[PDB]
Amino acid sequence: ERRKRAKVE
Amino acid sequence: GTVNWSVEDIVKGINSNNLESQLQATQAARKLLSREKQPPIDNIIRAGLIPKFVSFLGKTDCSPIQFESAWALTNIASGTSEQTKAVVDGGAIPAFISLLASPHAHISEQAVWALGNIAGDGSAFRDLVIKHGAIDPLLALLAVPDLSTLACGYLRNLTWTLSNLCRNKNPAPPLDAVEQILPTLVRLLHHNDPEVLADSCWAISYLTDGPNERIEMVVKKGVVPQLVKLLGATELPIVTPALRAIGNIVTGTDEQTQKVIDAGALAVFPSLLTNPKTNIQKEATWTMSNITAGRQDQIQQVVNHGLVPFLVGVLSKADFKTQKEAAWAITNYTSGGTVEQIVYLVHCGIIEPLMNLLSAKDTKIIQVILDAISNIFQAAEKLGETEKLSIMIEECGGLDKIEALQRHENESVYKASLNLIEKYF
Repeated sequence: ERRKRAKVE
Repeated sequence: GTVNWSVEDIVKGINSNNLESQLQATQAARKLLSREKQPPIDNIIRAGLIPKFVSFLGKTDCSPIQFESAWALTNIASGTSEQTKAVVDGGAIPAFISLLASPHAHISEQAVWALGNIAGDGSAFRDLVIKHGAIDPLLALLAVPDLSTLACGYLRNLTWTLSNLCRNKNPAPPLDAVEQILPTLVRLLHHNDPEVLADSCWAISYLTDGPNERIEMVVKKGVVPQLVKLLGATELPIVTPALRAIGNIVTGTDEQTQKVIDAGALAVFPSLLTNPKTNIQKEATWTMSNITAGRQDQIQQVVNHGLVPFLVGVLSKADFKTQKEAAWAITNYTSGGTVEQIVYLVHCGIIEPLMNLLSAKDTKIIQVILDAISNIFQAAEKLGETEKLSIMIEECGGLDKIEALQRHENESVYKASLNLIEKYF
């Protein structure tokens, strides 16, 4: 699982 | 438009004394941070914008600037530890926790997401999020009769953030925080969305990655049957964490291991030990190695489920890391098994694949293998068959490999090598 996630477009 | 602003222009708008100018500039910053590869996170930080964004989180009368600032800060917090630290240092944790109660679901969701990135940095920020009181309002968002009434993306972000509050060690999360979260985790673990199930399994895998008291609080909640079902899933993203969790659990006590067996886990291992994904094979064999280290009745259940031929198979052909776990599974089996269980091992064909692995340039597998051969000879002695076994080993090129190891740069290798060659050959 990802430790951090950007909200991208 | 709000597309392709310079940082200088964003600064000019955010420093205006005009909330609507500030909103447009915050949106332009959000779009830099979300629509570019190589987003200019450090430039935004160096401009001093984080404290402004954090204060916008509090603008209850302008929900759009709350949302845009929350998204900009989410993506800053998604970067390096230094970038996440700048968000924390601006006061963002309590401001986001206050936004969990927003009547606008998209704003509450963005706050959930941002707190997940902060907690995901590591144990210190995780525990700091917990100390600011994040768990109660997070769990309150999932306190509905049926999870299916929540938006799917919303539930996925909530599950993911909760999994980061279960994640990391040195130290592990506070015991009281785990007990508070577990009932909700068990509920998410029965939900019919594959991404929620995957992140729920990851969280359980983190919580069982520790000493036996940690494993016990998870097992006591009755999740092992559901983990075993998810072990059977077709989705690799679900099987991988379910298997990690089961593997952790069987590092506990023999009674904790027995719960995995009673739930039916061993019936899934023919497929796991032949799985086309190398990492599944490796973690399944690691799991087997901690089951054959148990009691003789637990070894017997490995035998009854037909798994010894599957261990022979992976010892014969697999990725080397998997073959090493299989060697460990065999040494544990031979150290704890009855004579009849050890005889059965040899009748299944263990000797030849074991001997061929003494050609490995890896010192540790050599010792493990030599220790298993020793244990197998000790079983033959009790039967007076050390001779038939010596022949088997010589007949497949084993003696030659054992001989070569008498000249080995390692201490315990050539000592154990020599002892076998003399006492039996």
